Amino acid sequence: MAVQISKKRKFVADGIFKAELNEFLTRELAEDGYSGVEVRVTPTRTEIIILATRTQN
Amino acid sequence: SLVIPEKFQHILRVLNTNIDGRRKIAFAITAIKGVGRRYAHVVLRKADIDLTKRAGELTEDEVERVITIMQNPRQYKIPDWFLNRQKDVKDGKYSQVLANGLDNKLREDLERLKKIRAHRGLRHFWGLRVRGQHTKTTGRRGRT
Amino acid sequence: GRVRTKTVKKAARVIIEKYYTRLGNDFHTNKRVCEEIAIIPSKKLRNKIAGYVTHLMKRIQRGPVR
Amino acid sequence: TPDIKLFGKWSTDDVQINDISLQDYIAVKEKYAKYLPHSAGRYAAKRFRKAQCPIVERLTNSMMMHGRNNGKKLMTVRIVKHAFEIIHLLTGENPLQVLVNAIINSGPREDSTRIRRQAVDVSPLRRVNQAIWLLCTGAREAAFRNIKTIAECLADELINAAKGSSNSYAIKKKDELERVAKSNR
Amino acid sequence: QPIKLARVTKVLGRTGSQGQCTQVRVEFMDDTSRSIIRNVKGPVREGDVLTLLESEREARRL
Amino acid sequence: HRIRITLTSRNVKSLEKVCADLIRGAKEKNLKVKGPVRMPTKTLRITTRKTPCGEGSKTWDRFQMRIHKRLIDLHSPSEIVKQITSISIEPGVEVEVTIA
Amino acid sequence: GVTVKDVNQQEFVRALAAFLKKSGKLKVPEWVDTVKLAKHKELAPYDENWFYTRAASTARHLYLRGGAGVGSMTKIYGGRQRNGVMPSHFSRGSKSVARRVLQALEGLKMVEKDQDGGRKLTPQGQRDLDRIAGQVAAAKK
Amino acid sequence: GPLQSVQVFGRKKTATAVAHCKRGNGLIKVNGRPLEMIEPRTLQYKLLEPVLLLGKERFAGVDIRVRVKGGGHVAQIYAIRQSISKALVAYYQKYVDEASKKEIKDILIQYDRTLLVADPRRCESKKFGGPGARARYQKSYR
Amino acid sequence: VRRACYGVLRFIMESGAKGCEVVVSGKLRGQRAKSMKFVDGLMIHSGDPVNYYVDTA
Amino acid sequence: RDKLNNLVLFDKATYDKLCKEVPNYKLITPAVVSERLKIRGSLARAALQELLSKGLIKLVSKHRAQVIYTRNTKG
RNA sequence: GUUAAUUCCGAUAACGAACGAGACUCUGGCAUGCUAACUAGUUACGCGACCCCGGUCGGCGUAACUUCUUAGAGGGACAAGUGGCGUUCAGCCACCCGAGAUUGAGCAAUAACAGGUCUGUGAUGCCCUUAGAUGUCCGGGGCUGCACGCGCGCUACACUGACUGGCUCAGCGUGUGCCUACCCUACGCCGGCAGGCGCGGGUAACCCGUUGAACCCCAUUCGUGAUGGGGAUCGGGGAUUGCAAUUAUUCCCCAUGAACGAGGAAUUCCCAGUAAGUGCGGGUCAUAAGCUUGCGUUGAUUAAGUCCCUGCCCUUUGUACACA
Ligand SMILES: [Mg+2]
Ligand SMILES: [Mg+2]
Ligand SMILES: [Mg+2]
Ligand SMILES: [Mg+2]
Ligand SMILES: [Mg+2]
Ligand SMILES: [Mg+2]
Ligand SMILES: [Mg+2]
Ligand SMILES: [Mg+2]
Ligand SMILES: [Mg+2]
Ligand SMILES: [Mg+2]
Ligand SMILES: [Mg+2]
Ligand SMILES: [Mg+2]
Repeated sequence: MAVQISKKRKFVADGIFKAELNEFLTRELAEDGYSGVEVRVTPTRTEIIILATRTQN
Repeated sequence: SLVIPEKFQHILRVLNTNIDGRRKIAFAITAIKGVGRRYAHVVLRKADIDLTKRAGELTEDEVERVITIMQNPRQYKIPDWFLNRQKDVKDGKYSQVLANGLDNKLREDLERLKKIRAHRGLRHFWGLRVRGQHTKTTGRRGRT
Repeated sequence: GRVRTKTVKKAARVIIEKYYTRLGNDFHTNKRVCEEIAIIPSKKLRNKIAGYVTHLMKRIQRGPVR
Repeated sequence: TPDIKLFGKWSTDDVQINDISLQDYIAVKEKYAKYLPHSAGRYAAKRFRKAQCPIVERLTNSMMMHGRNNGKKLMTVRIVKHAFEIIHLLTGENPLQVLVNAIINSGPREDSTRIRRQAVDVSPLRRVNQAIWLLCTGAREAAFRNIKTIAECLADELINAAKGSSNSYAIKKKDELERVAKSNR
Repeated sequence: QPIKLARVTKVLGRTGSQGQCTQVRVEFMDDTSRSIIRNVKGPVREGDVLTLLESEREARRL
Repeated sequence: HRIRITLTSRNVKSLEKVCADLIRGAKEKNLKVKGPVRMPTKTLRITTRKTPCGEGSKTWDRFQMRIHKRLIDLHSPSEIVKQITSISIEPGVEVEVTIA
Repeated sequence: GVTVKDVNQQEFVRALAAFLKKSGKLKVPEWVDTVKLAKHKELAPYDENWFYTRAASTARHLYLRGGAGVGSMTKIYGGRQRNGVMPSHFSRGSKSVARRVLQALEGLKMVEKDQDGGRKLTPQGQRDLDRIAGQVAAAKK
Repeated sequence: GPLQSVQVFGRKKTATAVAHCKRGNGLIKVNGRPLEMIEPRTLQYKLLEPVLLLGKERFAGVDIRVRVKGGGHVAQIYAIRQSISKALVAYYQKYVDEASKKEIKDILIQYDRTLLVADPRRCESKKFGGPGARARYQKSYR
Repeated sequence: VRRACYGVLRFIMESGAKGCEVVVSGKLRGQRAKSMKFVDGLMIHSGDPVNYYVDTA
Repeated sequence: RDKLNNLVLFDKATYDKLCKEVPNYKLITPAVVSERLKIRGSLARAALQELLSKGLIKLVSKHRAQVIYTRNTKG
């Protein structure tokens, strides 16, 4: 990364990412039986697992 | 070398203000307005004087040398950052202002501000704190 | 201030009533006896159970315990 | 190798404690004999482990009060060293012996306590405590706002207390505590 | 009047309104058969000795 | 050949599982490795007032966030360490590779 | 044969001050008598020949550990500033006296500007300090 | 011949001091300088209790170089006081007869216990609502 | 309110749990704010197992 | 209330008073000499280091805070 | 009876249970045994410097090792052992062995207060006002105003000191930003200081940094005098951040030098690395700590107790109390 952010700020950055993601998803999916998320960052890609009840909805 | 000499002046008379010659010289010059401990020390270090003596122990040619130095600072290599009336408003000259001239020039700056009707001059005319402090809870008994 | 609670005393009486033939007289032996023989989740109450077992077995070799 | 000398100069032998009441609650003899009056500490854990502390260390502790100099033990070691030195050249004997005499003359024999007040004797350990404390406050109140330095005030307060001269602050308060004790008896 | 010093033989309990003087009972060191119960101020052990200024009065037991 | 991979996580047990996994991977692929170095746990300290308003007895939370950081260094070509670290990471551990 | 750390430092520095004075090559400035030695000092330095004493002291620190600069000298000669009714803090010394004293100690060859920045004590200054350390240890023996 | 080097640490409040003793002559010096000029110089007898209690007889064949880091002045002086002692103790139990170490450990312990085993004391944490460890800020009533 | 709460109660500890409690605080049965409390089963409250035995929302 | 009036250089009576009796005290400090001869402590320190250099009173221990002197031996 | 404990032994019209205490988690302490380290070091070795074979070096480079440092798994202490006390139970006291024979915190129940927060919110019910903004934005002021009363604090009232030199030691941490444009700074020049100008290191066990911190220690001067204590107030000058400092933002330099001589009744906090003194980090922050949160450093007096005051818990009894 061209600015090379410090990791003391990187862990609180992806923590705050996961927190904003959790609230945005739990308010979009309050009807739809949201339960949680789990991110995971591969090289070049991020597979991010939304975990809910009514997955058809 | 410890006996009291004859001609030991217990008091001196320098710029219409007393000098207690029982004290040491650098802290005995301090007794007149306009000179503090540091300016006293630098003035009688420019006047090459042994400091182990006291102000009543040294001689009158030396005291007139010292009063010429502290009345004429820049003509004896006193720095321009040292004086207390640096770049004054009326005649634009770096001077050390001393005992009887000190409170008169204080009165001049004070009545000058009261004359041009400044905020700080009005606060001096009202007898308050002028450097911007709070007056809600501190400094009562001087103002009743 | 060293009073053993009900979860120490009850469990130690259970270990003694089922395993008297392997338990002994010294703390440092029947400590690891108790560690092999029960799933005791921490060293602190593991040691407290084993110490209470030692005190009870000095009592048993004195006489019958209620 | 025996013969440990206090500050390397003062022998802990040749110290006779005349009074049998304060034998074990004083500490000047050979097991308690140290070089400096500075110790690592660990005396305030149990109740009476205060009493196994050497009294030179205890005086060096108790001179350290009234705000401006809390926790200046090294300075107090300096004060005690100069104090013992001028005690020796001013009186002419072992300053540890004049210290033990100052304690045994300055510790009050009975005190007053509200059970009005009843008069009750003191334990010997409180006798040692309040002796050392009265000596230290005598030195402090003598030296405050004064030319006479405090390693002199401690010294002449100790030798006045060991004479029992009633010119010592500690002996004055000790006798007045005992007279109010025998009045409130 | 004589100044007599006496040895604490056992400690009975603490008395006083603020709980500030331990009530012991002592043995006199010259007459070892005579024992007197008294209130002693401060930290007291068993087997230490007290400089009785007044050896006649006696505190009553709590 | 002298490469350095670095492993960093808030959580310690998955981190030392991943670190032991990479060490035993280098062991079974039979190349030399200097052991895991433990450079110190950086603690992130926040202390805030517990009350959203102002009043109350002045109590304070003490939030910590510990960060563990480990290093592994290898003497190996780049293709081998790509083949190793591509697999078997728990998503709490962040892995980074510096070649030279 | 002894070295600097083998002898007491408090008379080592006054011996080295007397050495540099009797040398008399040290290139003092002329604002010496008018300068306050820090922002946290309150008066002039009491000893009038203080510049040689400070040159001795900073040469001793340069012997003990090299790579010190003007900032390292202000940190090593910092002290309390009592701010009046505001609490006392720590403050650095004066930059210019440290700068001029390092320039004096490389004016006459005792220190030199080592890369990695900062001065380190040259072998001439090192043999000078060890000769006077032998001098001080002999004068105390 | 063989390098008989023992390196023993000693602890006070935070100051750790580790001493390195070899076989040589009786060279005791700390951080590149001997014992008798280490401030505070009022506390030189704390540096000198091992050598004065044991003489230079026990230290004749040993040289000790102590390196010190941490704490404050008398914490360092207490760590050196411990570490020189534990250095000669470990040197004796490794290279001479163990009854000599029994002698030297008994002589040092029955003088003081703080010179072979460490103080477990450290500065404990300030809690909120106080200026220090357990003192609290001043209550303000009416 | 109480039928919804008791339905959630019986459903979650038939779906398998050592206990639960459901707290509905607010305005109900008038205008003054009450709080209903629905507790059964095992329910630890203190210590470190609150971080990994108690699912809260 | 009270004010100590210490004189700052020697008059002749205090000077020969010091030259006679002060090398016969047991404990000579500046604080003792200041309250026995009614002089300043600074003048006392200067006079006592003068008497030391003349070789009449004996330094016993030197320190920043306190200097302490005796008289000579009797034998 | 016993415990810090509704903690247990045990009694028993109650039996079996749940919460709270405990258990726990982090921290402090102990490992010359394990795992390992060019972003930590030690010891040796070889050069190099210095002094009269040796000594010093945070000078240079590398052959072993992990004691110091880092940090993981383990381990370790349980009232285990001994002597007394006690239903000989629960347990208490003392002592050996010993790094420890109570380190400190976090979490913490049922029931509640009309305690605080709508000025934390895009959490919010209801009501407000129908261009002439209570939206929002800009310019200025105010949130700082001072006859007075109070609370939290800093500095002090000096010699156990101040001033001036000199000497010699830490640990918490933090550091270049999404918008966000403002970072920590070594080193070299100029200036007395505040600072200014250059080139550099650092997204950090790397650079600041071996964090050369204060108090402390040593050596000077002072000399009981509102004094070289105190530094309030106030004049003038110079710098720095800012779009802008007047109501002095902050820092520096000089001069000015008030009360204050240990504090009335009353009252706050505390018992071992504790009180206290002493500085250093974080937050606030463009500028910035008299606060607060953390951290070390120097480090005691006294106490191992009691219900007398202030309150709390349990039992019994009394009540005309029940917004008690
Ligand atoms: Mg005094
Ligand atoms: Mg300094
Ligand atoms: Mg529970
Ligand atoms: Mg708990
Ligand atoms: Mg309300
Ligand atoms: Mg309306
Ligand atoms: Mg306001
Ligand atoms: Mg002043
Ligand atoms: Mg003044
Ligand atoms: Mg109260
Ligand atoms: Mg605030
Ligand atoms: Mg009735």
